[PDB]
Amino acid sequence: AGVESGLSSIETVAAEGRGGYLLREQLDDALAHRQGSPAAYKLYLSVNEQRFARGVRLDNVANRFELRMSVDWRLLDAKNGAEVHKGRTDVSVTYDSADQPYAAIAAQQDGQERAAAEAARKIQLDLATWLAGKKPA
Ligand SMILES: [Cl-]
Repeated sequence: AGVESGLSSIETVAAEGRGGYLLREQLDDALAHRQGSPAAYKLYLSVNEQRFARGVRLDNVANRFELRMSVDWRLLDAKNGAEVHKGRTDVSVTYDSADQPYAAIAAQQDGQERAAAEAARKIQLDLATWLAGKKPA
């Protein structure tokens, strides 16, 4: 209850990029932070955007790609900018592309969404564990 109230007090900040945009969108959903709401924490996301835009072709299977989302992140106190928690999250997904360009792009974008969703889930669990420490006994 207070942990869920604490999670939605976290405002996710990302610099220009598809990865940070997708991860921020996923975290705003997972954290339940409503835009315009008061923020107790600022979560800064540093996605390796070049690595995230690159789907790497795999051997053995035709049009199979591996996509990697690497994120360094800092949790700050929204009032004084002190770093109160940090982390590193590395997520990998595969997508099975197609000879057709529309389908090939759809597969890649779905892979990117799935990477961002799993990265969001890993960070949300890490932050919920941190905010759970905050709950009295
Ligand atoms: Cl993590």
